[PDB]
This record gives sequence, structure tokens and C-alpha cells, in this order.
Amino acid sequence: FHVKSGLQIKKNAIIDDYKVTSQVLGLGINGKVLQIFNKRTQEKFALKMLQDCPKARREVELHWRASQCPHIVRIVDVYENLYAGRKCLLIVMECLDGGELFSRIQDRGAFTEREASEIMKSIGEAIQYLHSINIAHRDVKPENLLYTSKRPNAILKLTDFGFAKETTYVAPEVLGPEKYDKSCDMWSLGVIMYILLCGYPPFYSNSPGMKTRIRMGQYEFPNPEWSEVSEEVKMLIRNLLKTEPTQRMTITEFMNHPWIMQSTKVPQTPLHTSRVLKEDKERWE
Amino acid sequence: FHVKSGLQIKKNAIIDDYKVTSQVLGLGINGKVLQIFNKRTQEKFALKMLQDCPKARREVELHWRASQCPHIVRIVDVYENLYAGRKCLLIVMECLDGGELFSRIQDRGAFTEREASEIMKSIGEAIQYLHSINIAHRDVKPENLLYTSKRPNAILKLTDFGFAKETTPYYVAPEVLGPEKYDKSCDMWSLGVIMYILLCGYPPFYPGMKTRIRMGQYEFPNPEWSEVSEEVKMLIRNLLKTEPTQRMTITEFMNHPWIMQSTKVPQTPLHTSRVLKEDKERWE
Amino acid sequence: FHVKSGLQIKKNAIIDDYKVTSQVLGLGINGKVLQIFNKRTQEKFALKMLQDCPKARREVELHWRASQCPHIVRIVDVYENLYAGRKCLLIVMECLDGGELFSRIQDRGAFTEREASEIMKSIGEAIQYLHSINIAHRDVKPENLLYTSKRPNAILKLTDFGFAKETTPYYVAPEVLGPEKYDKSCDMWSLGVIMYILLCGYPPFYSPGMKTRIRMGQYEFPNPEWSEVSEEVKMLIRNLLKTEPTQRMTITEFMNHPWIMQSTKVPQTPLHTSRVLKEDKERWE
Amino acid sequence: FHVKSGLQIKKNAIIDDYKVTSQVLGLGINGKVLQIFNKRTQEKFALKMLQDCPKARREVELHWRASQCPHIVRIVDVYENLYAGRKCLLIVMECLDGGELFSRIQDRGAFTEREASEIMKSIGEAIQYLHSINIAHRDVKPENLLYTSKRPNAILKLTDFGFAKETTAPEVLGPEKYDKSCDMWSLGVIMYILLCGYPPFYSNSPGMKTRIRMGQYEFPNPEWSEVSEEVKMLIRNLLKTEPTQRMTITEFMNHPWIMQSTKVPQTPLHTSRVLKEDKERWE
Ligand SMILES: O=C1NCCc2[nH]c(-c3ccnc(-c4cnc5ccccc5c4)c3)cc21
Ligand SMILES: O=C1NCCc2[nH]c(-c3ccnc(-c4cnc5ccccc5c4)c3)cc21
Ligand SMILES: O=C1NCCc2[nH]c(-c3ccnc(-c4cnc5ccccc5c4)c3)cc21
Ligand SMILES: O=C1NCCc2[nH]c(-c3ccnc(-c4cnc5ccccc5c4)c3)cc21
Repeated sequence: FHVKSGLQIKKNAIIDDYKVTSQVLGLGINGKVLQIFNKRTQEKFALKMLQDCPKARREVELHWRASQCPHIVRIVDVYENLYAGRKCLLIVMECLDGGELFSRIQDRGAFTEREASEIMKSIGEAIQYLHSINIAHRDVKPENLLYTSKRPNAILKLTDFGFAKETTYVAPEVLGPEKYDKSCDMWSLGVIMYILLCGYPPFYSNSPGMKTRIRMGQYEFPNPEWSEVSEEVKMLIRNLLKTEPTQRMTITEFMNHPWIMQSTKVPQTPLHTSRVLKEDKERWE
Repeated sequence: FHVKSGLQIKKNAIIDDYKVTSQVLGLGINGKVLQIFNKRTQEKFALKMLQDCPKARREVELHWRASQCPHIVRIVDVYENLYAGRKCLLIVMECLDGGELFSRIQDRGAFTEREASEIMKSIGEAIQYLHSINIAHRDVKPENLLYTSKRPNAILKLTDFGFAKETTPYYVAPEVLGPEKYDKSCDMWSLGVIMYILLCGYPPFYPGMKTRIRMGQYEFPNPEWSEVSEEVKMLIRNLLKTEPTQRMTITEFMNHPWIMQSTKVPQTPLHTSRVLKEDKERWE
Repeated sequence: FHVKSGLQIKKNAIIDDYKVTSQVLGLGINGKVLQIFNKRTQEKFALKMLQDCPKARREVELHWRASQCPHIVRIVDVYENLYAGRKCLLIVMECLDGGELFSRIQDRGAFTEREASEIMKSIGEAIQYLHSINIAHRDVKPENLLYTSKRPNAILKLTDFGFAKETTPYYVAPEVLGPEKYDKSCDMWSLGVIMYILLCGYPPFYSPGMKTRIRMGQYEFPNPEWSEVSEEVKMLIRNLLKTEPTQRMTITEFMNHPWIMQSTKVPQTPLHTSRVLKEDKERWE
Repeated sequence: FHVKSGLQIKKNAIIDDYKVTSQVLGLGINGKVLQIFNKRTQEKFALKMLQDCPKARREVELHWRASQCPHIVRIVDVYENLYAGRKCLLIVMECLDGGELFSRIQDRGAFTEREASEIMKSIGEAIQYLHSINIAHRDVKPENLLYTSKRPNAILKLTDFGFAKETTAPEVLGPEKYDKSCDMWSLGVIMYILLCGYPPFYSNSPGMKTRIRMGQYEFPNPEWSEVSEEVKMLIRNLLKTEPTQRMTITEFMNHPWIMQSTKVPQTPLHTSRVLKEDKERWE
């Protein structure tokens, strides 16, 4: 018998409890994230500021539901305050000061296929939880994957529920409608996996002609980066990047794929990612 | 960085915390106001009783937002209780025992143009705050303006949000930033009617009254208005425009020199004080 | 920087510039095609006559757009004239006197699997261009596939846009970039049907119980015709003729298939097509 | 009898006639503006690239109609081409290499009340023309005001019809909403900046949004201490929050401060310096 507590929205002023700096930690889909400090405990946290409405209410609601998952940024508290005579949802979440996923990769000198497998597995676990409780994330990108600390054993966490949406013998179609909201995360996972293995996206710019290469599904595994990467992985990427949403792999089939399943049985083959990523600081702005 | 705390609705029985008398302190647009006493502290407060529904929820919500302003009656606590098997919003507010604005004026024996300017400025300040946070009061009348105490330095405060309504890149016109109808300009009319009474003791509008209002027929008759400066008559004339869009905005009003420099307005005495008691009859 | 010129509709009478014979060169979905001669140059061209309306305007507009592709019949000029007191779009296009695709195949005495691969690749290229500019052809059939000349190095070209229709950050999924129904996947079926006929000489769907065999997906690879054809090709055909539109292969997947990719590494195995086609002149009317 | 010619859209490829560089000359509301050169004549022009649709068709249509006005950027040619298999309106317009209005002010070391009057008058003329042919611009801002050359006698010209809209006793002759009066506000904002170097509505934010709807601004010293009460009064009247209380373009062009530009005091303004001294919060 597992129940978890529901969300108690705090109504007192947030400045009673926290010292709010104006150092920006990230730009969210609807409002920025600031650095804040626990007045009593001195410890550091992140504050996301949203203007109260049905949209913001849903973000908080869905995020809170997912907050249980180890690979989703944890909500610490939610405040409802008045800010310049308008209502506000202020979300306090744990501080992910390990930085973005591709910043950590970008800082070495090498990255291996086995480590890419481990990273993909923990992203996968976040998506798997979300899908199992009928939530599509709809915005799984590089900027939304951050690490808890700089320490080498930090946990990778998924952030930002600004685009998240609820997805609702007896066959699965006969148990509630459900459109393509979910399969759209599976594409993201494909795009991230591709970047993790070579350092660049599968879809380029040069650029209104990028938009067509995406709908056509024109990409490649060019050498030298991909010459080492096993056909088994390319085949997995090929399957997450199908242009037809229903041809795409589901999160359960993904988590059961042998490359993800047995992360520790994946060859230690080194990838170019680490260098290709710093060597290309320009067109990453 | 100013945040103010939001509204925490108490759910325990109000009678745990307050002794509720049944002395009526006023009749609100939707429910009366009773005198109550803090059980622990002995101190006196006012309780407004509302039946829970979307209407009452908005009154509380809007009033709480405005409660910060120094010239708006301060909400102390909001209770949600069961009263005769129905849900209830009970609002506890500070006690305004100085009485109504025109009751204080009515009790002397003289009132001056400069004081009228100081009164008008503090009503203005309440309206100014409301408008700035996108709330129209829609019911600014003599009965809604009360004083905190009888002491001569008491603050004047506005009450009753029963009619209040909400009114909704960097060089953009005000019309292109959200629709907004005439909700606000309607307070500006009240302000003109109050100002008129403040300076002479009777209203500017006396079934043929209904048409004099829509026509805009009123005057500044003597002897009351013969001392009053043309500058003030001109300001009243402009708040009482029958066409809502021709009417002055609350910012233009707070910037008008008569309101701006209250202390440079002539000390000229008005008839208000006497005309008001001399006319106790047709004020019921 | 590639721009190509847009469409200038000529308004002068077409008979100023061309001699119009009444030899019919084909029947289009909305108006027949006549043989005409350039008055000044003596050279031969084809004229398609359409009655001006939103439908005909779209054909011209879409055909002009695709006219740049090497494997699509080239539009020479478009006239807007009065014919019997009604407005008219007259389209002048290059003369494809090499005749229909299956007429050329039918005239030998043998056809090989490698040539079928080369034909399919060039039809594919036309579809690929169209899809990449968001146009579905919707009428890819034997009669719409003609050769430029009789000379053995002639180019195969696609005609008739009477059914053609338009089909409408940087990690964003293909579904989230505009709706789009099954218009395109319907060309992919035609490609399968054409490929099947090219390898054996008859259609996969035969002689009101035909209508049900198509929706059921009942067809075979009967002997003796199909006994030489590699399992690789049968598998590609099986995948284009999927009854469920979304299970069907996309044009990019198709142009990447090794059988199409390396036309010149396909076995030179002879097919029955050439003979089966003339031997069955009857039920082809 | 004055007829002017209508718009002939050229259908041939633009690269036949022009050499198209990719030096960006400005960012428009729907597509950027590039520097191009007349292949035959060597002369320089600006190209705006739009994707064909009803929106872009209207921009070109409305712009063409206003192109006659001396104070509106002149369209040279309009091409309809295929770019990556999609149709395209390409607009060639005269090259305004004198740069933006506030860049030219920002480059001296002084600006006078009389010159501000002359600038406001020529912006007003553009709006006046547009309104008289029933078009509201709806996007009169600092970036849309450019000069033809650097030469000191250059003409100031208005650009960008991406937001322009057609606007159809005076009330009995066709409906018409507040489209027009919204240009009149821009005119006030621009006049304010021209006289002191900063906007009337600040950031430092979500509280700027409310100061605009409330109409809270001032004429603070030292900048405004020389500026005549007559001008402050005109600005006050363009910046009325109520659109119908706002002055019309005809009333504006008739105001004595605009009418007799050359009888306006030569009083120097702070604008020139306040503008460079505040390069930061202007990005
Ligand atoms: O919801 C979101 N969307 C936009 C991106 C984002 N970051 C966060 C976030 C959450 C918790 N911590 C951080 C954070 C903390 N400290 C950092 C230090 C250095 C780099 C990045 C950091 C991010 C960011 C939340 C969101
Ligand atoms: O919202 C309202 N509706 C209608 C009028 C009103 N009066 C009040 C009010 C609020 C607080 N205190 C008082 C009050 C208290 N004590 C008094 C003593 C003597 C005369 C008047 C008094 C009013 C009235 C609230 C409202
Ligand atoms: O759009 C169309 N509608 C359906 C059939 C068609 N044929 C053509 C066409 C176009 C250009 N040339 C020809 C042509 C010319 N000469 C031929 C000689 C012998 C056989 C077929 C021929 C076709 C046909 C166009 C269309
Ligand atoms: O439609 C528009 N909207 C966005 C801004 C813009 N600039 C232009 C424009 C038009 C003509 N010339 C230029 C131009 C020419 N030369 C320049 C030199 C230096 C700086 C800016 C320049 C702009 C810009 C049009 C538009």
C-alpha cells in the first residue's frame, strides 16, 4: 500500500523563508529560474516564477505528480503569493548545480559508448515513469537535462513541465483514446542519442531546408564519428527517428532493448563526442 | 523585491476565536456587517457574512488584493465555515468606528475648501491604487467611506467590494495591451458626485432625475457655490461628463493642482457642514 | 543561393506561336493532350487544354513547381486564352515521343532485374522531389510514365498533376511541424504496384471481388515468373503494398534501400515481363 | 488628372538582375532585409524576403500604395520566385544607408528643439499620407525610421508594412475602429524620446506594463526644464491612454509647433548625449 502526500500550496510570503537573488539559472518555457537560499539553513535552491492561470496550474500539477521519480527534478515547495498585485505560483526545486548534460560531456580529454548507454538509460527511466502515469513531456531537449552536482556520481534529472500534457483482454485502444503526444518524446530521445554518440544533431541548417529534411527523414551516420558505432545502435536510432509517429518505438520497447538493458555489457569503444562538442561552440548559441 | 503573502483561508469555527454580537454595523451589497470581539485580545472588529459562491469568492479575492492600500479597509482574516448546513465566507476586517464621512462633516459648528481637497485626495488614492492593479470599484458612495476612529487624525477608508470587477513590446499603445471597457471611468463619476456634495452639502442630481443625469443637467447655485473657485468647478465639470470617454482618468485627477497641492488651496469656508444637518430628512 | 524564375502566363493567342494539330497524344484527368508545332522553330510540343477554374489553376501551379525536377515533364509555357467565350489555361510541355513505359518494355525479344531497379530508381526520384516540396502526386500509374525519345538513353518522365495536392525549434518532432494526412503514402502504394508489374508483367490485383482483395492485401508471387526474383525485392514490394497506410515505407527509406541505392550491383537475372506483357494485350484496354 | 501606375510583379529569377549578398541590413516583422547590388548598374539596394501567403500579399499591396509618399521607403520592384520549392515575394527597395534615426542623433557633440520639430513633421507627413488613404501603420518605432544617406540633407523615411492594416457625419461614412489612433501614440512616444533621449515608459518591468495603461510618466529635470510648455502639452495629448481622447493626425500637422518648424526656439536638448550615455539598456 503506497500513497504519497499531495501538494500543499504555501500561502505566506516566500521571502519569509528564502533569500531570493536575481542570478538567472535558466530560461524556462514560461518564466525564468533564479538562484535562492534557504534563510534558516543557508542551503541553495532554484525558484521558478509563474503567473497564476490554468496553464501554470497544470505545470505545477503535472510536475508534482512526476516529482516522485528519481530522474525528475524534485519540487521542494510551491508558494502562492502576490507580486505587483497579481497572483503567482512560485515553485521551489532542488538545485541542480552539476550543469547541463552536454556541458559535462564537453569537459574532459574520453567519452565511451558504454557511458552513452548509461545516460540514455536514465533519461529513458524518466520518460518511462512519465508515460506510465499518462503524461507526455513534449520538450525533452539538451537544456532540460541537468546534473545534481559536479561530483562524478551525480544523478541526471529532467526539468520543465511547461509543455507537458495528460494523455487521456480489452485491447489498449479500447481503454481510452490517446493521440501521438507520447511518441513525440520518443523522437526526442532519438535526437539526444544521436548527439550523444557523435556530437552533432542529425538535422542541420547550412535551413528553411532543414525543416524539410526533418519531415523527409534525411540524415546519415557519417564517418569518421560513426565508423566505430555498432550497427545495433544505429538501428535503434533509426527506429526512434521514424518520421511516421506510429512506426516509432514505444518507451517500453526502448527500455527493453539490449543496448539499454545491459549498459554494462556495451563495448567501451571511445566516441568523438567530447571533442566535436567543444570544437563546435559557435553554432550552438 | 516586494512580495506580500497570499490569502490563507481559516477553516476552524470563527466562534473559537471571536465573540460574535448581533449589533449591525452596516448593510453591505450582499450581507450585513456585525460587531465582533477578539476572544483572546478583547479588541473590536467587524465581520461581514457572505454565502459561498463564485460571486462572494471574487469579492474576497479582489478585496484581499486591495487590502494592502492604506485607504482601503484592511482584511484581518477570512474564515470558511458551515452555517445552517451551507458553506460561508466570513470576512473579519478592522473596526472603522469613526463613522461615515458625511457624519463627521455634519458634526461641527466650519468646513473649508482645503479640507475638502485633502479628503478628495485620500479617496483618490484608494481609486488610484485599485485602478493601477486593474480593479474597478463600481460602488464608491458616501456609505462606503468610513473613518478609523473619532480621533481627529483618523484615516479615511473605502469599503465593500461587492461590485468590484477586474478590468481585463515596449513602445506599444494602451489599447493594443488588452481590451478593457468603461468599468474604470465609472468610479471617476462617483468621485465627481462626492466632490460636489463635499463642497455644498447636496447632490448635483435631485423619474425626471433619471433624465437629468443622462442629459447632464446640474448647476453650481448660489449662495453655496459663489466662493468656490472656478478651478474646482471646472474639475467637477470634467468628472461629471455624461460621455464616459470624455471623463478624466484617475492619474489626471491625482495630478490636478487642486489635489496635488492640498496645502496651497484657499482656506475658504463652505456651507457643507450646515446644509448637511439642515437636510437630515431627504437623506434616508 | 538558388532561385528559379516564377510563372509568367502568356496572354496572347496561342496560335500566334504554335500550329495546333488535332492529333491526340493522351487523355488527361481533366482535358486531352494534343500535338502542336512551334510556328517559328518547326519543333514538336504537347498541349494540354484546361478550362480555367480553381482546380486547373492548382494543377498548373503545382506542376510548374515540380517542373524543375529532371524526371517530371517540363512545362514550356502557359497561355491564358479565350476559347468559345470561356477562359482557358493552355499548357505547353516538352514532347515525350518515347511513348509509355510499358510500351517500351513490351518491344524487345530480354528485360533484366537490374533494369527494373534502374527504372524504379528514376520513378522514385520524381516522387522524392515532389514529397520534399510537399506535393503528393496521387495518380502515379503506367499511363503517366513516358520517355523523352525512342533513343535508348531517353529519360523517363512523370506527367499529369490533375490529382496533385499540397500536403500542408531544431530538436522538434515531425508531427509537431504541421498536420499532414495520408496523401503522400498513397504514392508509395503506386510505386509498389508499378514495381510488381515491372518484375513479372501483370498487376498484383486481378479480376467486385478485386476491390476486397486490395483492402485485404491478398496477392502472391506466383511461379514461374517470381522464382528467380530475390527475396530482398519481394520483401521491399511487400512493404510498399501494406494495406495500412502508416506501416508503409516512406520515399526516403525507399531511395535508401540497397536494391535502389546500388542499381548497378543488382543481379542481371532475366524476367518474364517483356513477353507476359505482349502475350496479354487483351485485358489491358 | 493624376493616375500612378499599378504594381507589375516580375516573374523572372531575381538573380538575373541583382547580385544578392547575405549582409543583413535589418530584421523585419516577417523576414530579414539583405544588401543587394544591381548587376547591370552596380548600384546598391535592399531586398526583403517574404514567403507568399495572404499576409505577405497584403504587406506588398499596402506598401506599394503608400510608396508614392516622399517619406515612405520606395519600392523599386517586386519579384515572385521559387525558393526551395516554395513561392516567394521578393521586394526590392531603395537603399537607406543613412541608418536609423536615433543613430544619426547619437553622433554629434548639439541637437535643438527646432530640429526635433522638423523631424516630427516629416514623420507626421508619412502618417498623414497613410491615414488619408485609409491605412494604419501600427508599428511606428525607432527601428523603422531610416535616412536615405549620410549626407546632412538626407530624407527620413518610414519602413515595414508588416502590421499595416486597411481601416475600412464621418461616422456614417463607414465603421472604422482605433487602428489609426494607435499610430498617434507612437508619434508621442517618438517625440518624447527625441526631446530627452529616453522613453516615457521605463523598465529599470512587469510594472512597466501598468505604468503604460495608467498613463504614469513625467517630464523630469534636467532634460525637460528648457522644453516649452507648449510641447509638453502636445506630448501629453498624444499619450492619452484613452484612444478616442488622442489627437488626430490632421490636428497634429496643424499644431503651431509642427506647422512653423522654423519659428520654434533653437534651444539645445540633452538628447544627443543621453542617447550614447545609455547604450546599454537599448539592446
Ligand atoms: O523548468 C526549467 N526549465 C528551463 C530550464 C530549467 N532549469 C532548471 C533548474 C532547476 C534546478 N537547478 C538549476 C540549476 C542550478 N544551478 C546551476 C548551476 C550552473 C548551471 C546550471 C544550473 C542549473 C536549474 C529548471 C528549469
Ligand atoms: O463592506 C461593507 N459593506 C457595506 C458598508 C460597510 N461598512 C463596513 C464596516 C467595516 C468596518 N467597520 C465598520 C464600522 C465599525 N464600527 C462602527 C461604529 C459606529 C458607526 C459605524 C461603524 C462602522 C463598518 C463594511 C462594509
Ligand atoms: O498530363 C497528361 N495527361 C495524361 C496523359 C498525358 N500525356 C502527356 C504527354 C506529354 C508530352 N508528350 C506526350 C506524347 C508525345 N508523343 C507521343 C508519341 C507516341 C506515344 C505517346 C506520346 C506522348 C504526351 C501529358 C499527359
Ligand atoms: O521593412 C523593414 N522592416 C525592418 C527594418 C527594415 N529596414 C529596411 C531597410 C530598407 C532600406 N534600406 C535599409 C538599410 C540600408 N543601409 C543601411 C546601412 C547601415 C545600417 C542600416 C541600413 C539599412 C534598411 C526595411 C525594413
